[PDB]
Amino acid sequence: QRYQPGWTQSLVSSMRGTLDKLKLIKSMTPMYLQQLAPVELAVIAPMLPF
Amino acid sequence: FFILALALPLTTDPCAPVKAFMTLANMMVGFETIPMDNQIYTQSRRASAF
Repeated sequence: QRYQPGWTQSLVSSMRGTLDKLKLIKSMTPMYLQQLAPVELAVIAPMLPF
Repeated sequence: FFILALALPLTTDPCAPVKAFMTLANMMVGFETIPMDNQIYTQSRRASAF
């Protein structure tokens, strides 16, 4: 309430739209990190030189 | 979604209504959720698969 008065009404709506799209973007990366990537790290790890 | 919803009820495919519902269900992923049957035919499958 004490920050939006500095902005025009239309810009607020657009800002609301951009954030909403970022929330629901069909990015597969977070799935990869939770299910697949650890398996790959476990597989590779013993063959490391260090 | 408009085009598919209008076009579907004319085909002879018995599984047409399920596809009609899955279309909107797919487009709603992340906005609204529903309980599906298993992990394979989840809410994000192509509606044409059913």
